[PDB]
Amino acid sequence: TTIVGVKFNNGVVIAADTRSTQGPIVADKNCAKLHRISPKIWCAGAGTAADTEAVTQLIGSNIELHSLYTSREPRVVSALQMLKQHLFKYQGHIGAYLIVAGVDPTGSHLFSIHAHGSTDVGYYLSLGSGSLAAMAVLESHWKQDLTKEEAIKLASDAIQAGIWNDLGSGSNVDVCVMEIGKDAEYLRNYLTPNVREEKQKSYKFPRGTTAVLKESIVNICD
Amino acid sequence: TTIVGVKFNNGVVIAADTRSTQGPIVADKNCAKLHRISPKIWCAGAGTAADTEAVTQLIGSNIELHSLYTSREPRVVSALQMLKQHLFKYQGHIGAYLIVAGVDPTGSHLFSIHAHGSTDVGYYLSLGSGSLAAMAVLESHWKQDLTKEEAIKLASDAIQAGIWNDLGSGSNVDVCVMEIGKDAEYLRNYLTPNVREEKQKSYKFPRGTTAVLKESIVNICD
Amino acid sequence: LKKGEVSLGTSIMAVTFKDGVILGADSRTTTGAYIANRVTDKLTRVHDKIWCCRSGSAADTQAIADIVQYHLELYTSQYGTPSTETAASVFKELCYENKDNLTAGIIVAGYDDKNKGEVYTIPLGGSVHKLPYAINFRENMSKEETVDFIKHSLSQAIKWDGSSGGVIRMVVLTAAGVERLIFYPDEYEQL
Amino acid sequence: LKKGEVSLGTSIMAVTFKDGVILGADSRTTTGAYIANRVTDKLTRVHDKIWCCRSGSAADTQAIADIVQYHLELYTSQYGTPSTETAASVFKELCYENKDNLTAGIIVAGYDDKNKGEVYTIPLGGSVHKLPYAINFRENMSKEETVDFIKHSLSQAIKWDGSSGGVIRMVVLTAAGVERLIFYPDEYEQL
Amino acid sequence: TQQPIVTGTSVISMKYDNGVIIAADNLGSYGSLLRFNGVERLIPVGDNTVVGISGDISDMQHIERLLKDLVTENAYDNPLADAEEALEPSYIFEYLATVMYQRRSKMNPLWNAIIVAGVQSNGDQFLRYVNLLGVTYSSPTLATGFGAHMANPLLRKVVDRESDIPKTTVQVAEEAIVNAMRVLYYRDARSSRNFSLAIIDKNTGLTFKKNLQVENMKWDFAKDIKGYGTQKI
Amino acid sequence: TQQPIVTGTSVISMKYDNGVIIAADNLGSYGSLLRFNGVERLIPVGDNTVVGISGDISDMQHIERLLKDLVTENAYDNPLADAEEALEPSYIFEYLATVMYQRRSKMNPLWNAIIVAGVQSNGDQFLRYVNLLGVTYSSPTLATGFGAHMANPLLRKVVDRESDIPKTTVQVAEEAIVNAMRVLYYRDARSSRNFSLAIIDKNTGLTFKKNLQVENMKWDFAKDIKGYGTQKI
Amino acid sequence: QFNPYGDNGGTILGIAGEDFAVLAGDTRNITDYSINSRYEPKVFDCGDNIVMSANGFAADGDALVKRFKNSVKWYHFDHNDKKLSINSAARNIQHLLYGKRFFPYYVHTIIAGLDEDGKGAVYSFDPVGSYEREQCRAGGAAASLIMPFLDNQVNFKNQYEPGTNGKVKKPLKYLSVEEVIKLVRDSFTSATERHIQVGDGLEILIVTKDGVRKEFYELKRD
Amino acid sequence: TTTLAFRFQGGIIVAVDSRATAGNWVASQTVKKVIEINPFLLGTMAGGAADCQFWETWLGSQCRLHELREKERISVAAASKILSNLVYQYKGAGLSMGTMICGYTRKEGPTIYYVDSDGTRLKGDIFCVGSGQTFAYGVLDSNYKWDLSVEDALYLGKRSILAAAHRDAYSGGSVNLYHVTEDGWIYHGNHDVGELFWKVKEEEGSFNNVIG
Amino acid sequence: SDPSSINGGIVVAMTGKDCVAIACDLRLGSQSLGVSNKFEKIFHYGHVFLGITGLATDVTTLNEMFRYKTNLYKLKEERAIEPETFTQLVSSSLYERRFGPYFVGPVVAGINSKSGKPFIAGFDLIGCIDEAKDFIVSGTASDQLFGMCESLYEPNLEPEDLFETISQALLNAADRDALSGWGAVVYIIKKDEVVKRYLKMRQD
Ligand SMILES: [Cl-]
Ligand SMILES: [Cl-]
Ligand SMILES: [Mg+2]
Ligand SMILES: [Mg+2]
Ligand SMILES: [Mg+2]
Ligand SMILES: [Mg+2]
Ligand SMILES: [Mg+2]
Repeated sequence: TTIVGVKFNNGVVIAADTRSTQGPIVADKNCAKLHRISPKIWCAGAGTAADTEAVTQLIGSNIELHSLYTSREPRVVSALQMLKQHLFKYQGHIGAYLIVAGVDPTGSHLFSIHAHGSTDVGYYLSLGSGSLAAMAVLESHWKQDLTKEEAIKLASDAIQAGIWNDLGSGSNVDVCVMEIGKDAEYLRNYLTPNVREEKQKSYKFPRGTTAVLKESIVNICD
Repeated sequence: TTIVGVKFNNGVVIAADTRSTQGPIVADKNCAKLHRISPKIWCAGAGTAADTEAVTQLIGSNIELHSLYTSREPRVVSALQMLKQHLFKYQGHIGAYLIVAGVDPTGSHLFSIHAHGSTDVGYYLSLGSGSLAAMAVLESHWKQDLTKEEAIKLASDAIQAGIWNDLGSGSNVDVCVMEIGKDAEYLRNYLTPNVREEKQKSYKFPRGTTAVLKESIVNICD
Repeated sequence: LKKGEVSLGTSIMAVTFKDGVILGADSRTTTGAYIANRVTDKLTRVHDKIWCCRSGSAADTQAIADIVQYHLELYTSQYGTPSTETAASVFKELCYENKDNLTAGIIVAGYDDKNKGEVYTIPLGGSVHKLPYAINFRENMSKEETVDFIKHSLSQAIKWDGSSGGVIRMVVLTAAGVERLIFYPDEYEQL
Repeated sequence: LKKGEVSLGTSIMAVTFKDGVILGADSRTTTGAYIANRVTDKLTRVHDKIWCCRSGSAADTQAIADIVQYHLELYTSQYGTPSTETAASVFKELCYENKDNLTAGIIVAGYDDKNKGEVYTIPLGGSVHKLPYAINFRENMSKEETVDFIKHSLSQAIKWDGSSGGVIRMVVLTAAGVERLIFYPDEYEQL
Repeated sequence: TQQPIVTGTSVISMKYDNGVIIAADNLGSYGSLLRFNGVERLIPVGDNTVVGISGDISDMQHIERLLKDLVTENAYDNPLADAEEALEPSYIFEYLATVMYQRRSKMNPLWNAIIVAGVQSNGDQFLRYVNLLGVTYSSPTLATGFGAHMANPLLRKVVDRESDIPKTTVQVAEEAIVNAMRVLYYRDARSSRNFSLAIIDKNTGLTFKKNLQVENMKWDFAKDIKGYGTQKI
Repeated sequence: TQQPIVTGTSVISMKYDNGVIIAADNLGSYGSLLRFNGVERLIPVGDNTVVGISGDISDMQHIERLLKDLVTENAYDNPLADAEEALEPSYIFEYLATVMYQRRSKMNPLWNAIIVAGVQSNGDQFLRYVNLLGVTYSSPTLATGFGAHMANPLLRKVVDRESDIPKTTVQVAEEAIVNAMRVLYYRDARSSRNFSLAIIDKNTGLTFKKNLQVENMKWDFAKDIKGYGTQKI
Repeated sequence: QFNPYGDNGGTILGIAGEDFAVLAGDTRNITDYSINSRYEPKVFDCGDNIVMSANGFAADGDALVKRFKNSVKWYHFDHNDKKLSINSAARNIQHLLYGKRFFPYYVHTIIAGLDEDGKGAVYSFDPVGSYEREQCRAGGAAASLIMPFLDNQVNFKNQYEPGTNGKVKKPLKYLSVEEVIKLVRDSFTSATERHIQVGDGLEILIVTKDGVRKEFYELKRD
Repeated sequence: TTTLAFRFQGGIIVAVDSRATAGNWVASQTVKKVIEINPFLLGTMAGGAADCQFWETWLGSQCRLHELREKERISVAAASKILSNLVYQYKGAGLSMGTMICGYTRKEGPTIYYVDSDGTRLKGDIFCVGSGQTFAYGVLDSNYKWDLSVEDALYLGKRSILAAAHRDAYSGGSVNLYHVTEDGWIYHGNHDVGELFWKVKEEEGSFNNVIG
Repeated sequence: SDPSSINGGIVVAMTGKDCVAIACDLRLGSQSLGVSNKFEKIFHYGHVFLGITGLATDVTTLNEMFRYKTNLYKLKEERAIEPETFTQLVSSSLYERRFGPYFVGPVVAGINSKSGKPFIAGFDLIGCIDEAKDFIVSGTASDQLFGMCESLYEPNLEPEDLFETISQALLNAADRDALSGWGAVVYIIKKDEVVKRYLKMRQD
């Protein structure tokens, strides 16, 4: 996995790759690693896939209920705190490595959370097996006072670095842009630089190729 | 075991206890831990009893042959060097912890050797399980410019500290005094402060107590 | 210390001086030989004028510091502003009772108006030690001297320890208020 | 390091200065927490004006130093007085080829008339490093300054490390000859 | 189950004709590092008892609080808290010894070795040891850690048995203790020069001496020592 | 069987149109300690090859002597030792790669990762890697340790494949290398600011640059960072 | 890892007569090779003419004795000051010991007193509560040295009547309190010679219908 | 340790040795390895001494409570099952027990149950447990008949323990005999193995390998 | 899997007045199983007696070895070996295998044919000599023997008295050891006559 987060002028952007491994096997070639916690708070997750989804949905549920109770839009620090306290409680056994970002009435925020419950603040962050490839790019090209378009470029470039150079990362680039005063825009498959080439042959079988012993109609109705 | 060595005016003195353990069992109540390497070079040994005797006899043998070859009286540094090089070669597997002392044409010397092959120089030394009890005494009462009689007292006091306070040490005190220009005097059982008290009863059996099945004469002659 | 978890090294210090107390630290955070964060803030606020320096496990020290901040906020609501000694006690109580599961080395530093600048160190075991300073110091140094003392000291730690590096952050606690200071590599390296 | 064997600690140094070079060390030798020898001489002569500082295993460092002394005595008989660099090479050759079975950290220091004072350090791996000094120093210090530098440095090591203690021994290597110095606890502690 | 971090070394003590003496250095070590030099490991409870503690320092500070809280609790609804129903060394000991054994039986010990030294209401001397295992014993001389190996042998030359106690004065006892502390400084790698000493006398009461130093040491003979065997220079 | 003691970190390299570049910092680390700061880990062999070595420093110094002894031995009974029968990078590599595999096959490896960078007699660029296991590979960009994770991704943006080599100049290549070294200083805990860099060009020959420093770093943004989440001050 | 057990050494001995019973034990307390105390009693008067010793790990021995003493106290409260018979105490101690079957008291327990017919009784326990009444029993470190001697002298094992061709055994008979104390003293002086953990002093508690009497004897201090 | 118990025409014979060892050290030669649960029931000790003593004494208490409540002698089946169900609760904790619960009732006749600390409960005619069980089985198997007389049966049990006591290092001391009838058990004395061996050797002509 | 306690057995030696005695049990087993009741552990080479406890294969092997060495000693020296000399031979031979030792506990006993002095000695498995005036013990019941010998023994016993003392030391020690017993033999050794008696003991 390769996930990043980049702060810019009037907001924050996060990105991720779309490969899901199972050892050396690619289970999913186009999986969604960007999670919605609240409408304007999104989370990119690396590590144990079932854990990143389960923890982001649980906190997202509790955030929605909190938002209704308080009659206020949720804050990123609320998500951040609820997540780290949950992760810390399980002492790293919930293998969720997250990058949390969003906009709230306080402003635009970007954080990272490790499985053990440690949080970090930054203008640019990267997590996952391709975090070193991505951070190399970020440390080379990042600057203060980025624009929305500059930040999306930097982010997707950082993810690409992981796709190409890291075997645990691959396929496509997902992005989500959270700008202040605007609706958050989720860019699913923002880049698709790994399209499978045409096959040399069609392996469509002549009908009757397969040997059959029995046939029967299944009753799905009542 | 408790062994010590003390330097004085015109010579050196070493002492030792006489207990030989086998776990918590006392195998020998009056064993000799003072070894003769050459006539005027004596060695006190602690650790593995078979190793201290075997190593001191081997070096003593080679020292005797060397003395005959060179037409000279042996030196302590020669014994010291031959011992440490042998012990070092076996990497501590020969559990011999020694205090080497003697007089030669160069003067009076006192050294210690550890099983691993390290040597130390000193005016007062102690080795064995009772070395801490003994060194406590030596550090309390030792001074520069001791006399022969003061040194024997200090030495036997240091050994006593081990006899009483250390369970691995016991029984009697052996001493050997090596003075310059004199024959070395080996004082076997210099002190005997652990004499067994009279038994309350004689357990001498009435003759015929023991039941017997057969009797026969053994032929030891040709 | 758990395997692969984020470590905070150990280059932190707090020094008392004439006008109050100064906390100082580096900014490096590691996961093995990889620097996870090079601009970390190890100087954390538990109360208006009571701060701490964190070392060891980042997760553990954050969780504790958060709890302490909770206790001192609740203390203040009921019993008024707490003492630096009280803050150190709460830290200790947590670090001591949970010593089996934690790896946290904390230095607590604060400013009272009666007690002035105080420094308490809380090592791994969960013991507390009140000191004049913690990590040719003299008592009652000036602000400028104490800054140079912390600067020069941490500068050397960074020079020889790979677990340490980045910027040198410092927080000054006085009756005047709270002042944050920062010193970049080009400045401190060539000292 | 083999279990129970005699350890030499690690508080040793050699510093080059105007007139030559000075070796310095403590006198403590341990077996666990027990001080086996408190007046050890860790400064050993391998040649007239080539000495070494021993650290790690006492047995290992003694065996090596003895062998080196043998090689330099034989070298001198055939090829004349050897260089300090040559001495360091023989040490390294032994420490490197037998790195699996040894625990020896050695600092070699010597005085030539051409090369003047030289210092070579040989750590655990069996690598060699030529340096101006080894363990705020200035090149070409005076004898009195270099003594105070070693004295103050080892004094602190003894203060904070339990593997170090006793007296501070020093050997001065110059064209004048060889001078042995010693400094007792009452002097260096209250520095 | 624990492992000790910052530790305190030997605590030595002995009985004399009118009371007891106890001493311990002012050091808190950290493996091999001599980190904390202002550590008081002797804790007076009232004006008739002194508890000397070695081992883990954080567990020692816990025990300090227990004893302090014990004194407070004893004064509750007790008009004779400074007289007949005041705390005795034997009460304080049995409390700690109960705690130490309970903690080891829960497999969560207080990693300490404790010596309670004091004088009872009837003038009798009290000197008893308890450690992390809850093991207790009493003797004319008691010591922990290294003190057991190096100090006890020296102190037992003065008081080798019960009958030697009336013959031993405070001046002699204090001299043996101070000598023992010097020997431990020579030979214990985990010790310091600075130490504290306390005397509980049935006539003069509790005398507590801080900021003592080991002195009259022998180091001069070191200059004559050269090399490790053959070396002459 | 060994275990490395004093080590050297990343060695990074890349090909450009007329030659190769190689670089490595001047540090010898001891676990976590930055002990030796004057360590040269780039070793020129002749005027056409540079061997960059990471890993155990004592094993590196052994390899230095082998290469030095190789040059001497090649000059023996060789009138063309400074011309046709001079040492080539491909000769020097195959020698080391033979040694490294022999040592691992004897279960006594040289704990190193090596990159031989050079230019052949016919002008071709040479860049090949070998490590303690005897594993060899070649690529337009090569790096050891961290460099493999952080530098390669940056250098491959410049030369992503063989066809990009003629398009890459020395000025661009050197800039990528120097940038990569800064990134490693930011993110490798076992790295230093000081480093060495070498260029082997088929026209201008071997240029060896010592005492370089990482510069133009970004640290200013650190002042705006406060706490780890909620903290505002 | 924390080892909750230890070995405090020492050895105990219980012999039963016709109208009396003795329970003896050395007064030395040790850990490893050090001496903790030269006089630390471990044979106790528990009331109702019962004497008790729990030898092995002193902390467990002290706790067990303390609990049994308390068991005697509550037996009186609950049962109208009834006297606790030696057989009833034995069964009670079994339940105390077995109550910790899965975290035992590391002690060999012996009690002595008089049975309900006024005859001497000795009961020995294993660490978890198996018990048996006996005429003779040694326990602790030097039990292996002492016990075969008792078999020979108390129960007259292996001794046949002189002249009877080993057909007629030597007849069993009760010994006097004076003869028993001789065997105890000689048992302990012999054990002191060959066992390092045994020495310093010997305390014997004799039990008759008149009450409990004590006797102390010195032993070698090495 | 060697313990055997077998059913026959005249009831049950129970025979055990007396030795207890802690390693090579012989702690006791006078150990009671038959537990008198009550006047009608016996139990053998093998494995853990305390485990067998404690829980078979406890069993006697449960058997007494049964007959108080039900006004009828408890069956051997029911008595054995109370013990086996109890130790099964403790399975895994480390109890060590190998015992024969022996009794003679009207509805059952002479009955023996092997009960064991891993929960096993077997009814049978002949059982042998202990380090010397194999030696005892040999003598039993070759000489056992249902129509044995009480005199001959007692000797067979005695002789079988002797066979074990001789060969098995951890068996010896003395032999304890019991005969269990419908009206209760009868003790048939303690027999020192030392004296018994020589006696049997002479009278029987066995053990020719041994010089006497 | 402790070689010194697989087969089991014991040996004890005592001095008297112008006499020595040496005795052994007769058991050989394989842990709990008793295998032989005739396994004698005492051998003699001329007038020097050697008892060996421990691992039975090494007992047999060492006897064959010292028979070998003493037979050659006699051919070359033209005289039989003495106890003091033989003791050093045993120590030499054992330490020769210092890092691959024979698992034995030998005991030497005999009288010097020249001086008439009684001599006994014991060794550990690597040849540490334990010379003694009083008695020597070896085997699986060495602790037991130490307790019996230390209490029963008294100096200058006559042959007929020493017999009873050593016999009772052995028998009662062996009865508290599971791996010792099954028979016993006692050698009473005088300057120019030697009596060998088989004891009657319990066979369990
Ligand atoms: Cl942090
Ligand atoms: Cl040394
Ligand atoms: Mg990929
Ligand atoms: Mg020190
Ligand atoms: Mg003794
Ligand atoms: Mg048997
Ligand atoms: Mg037997």
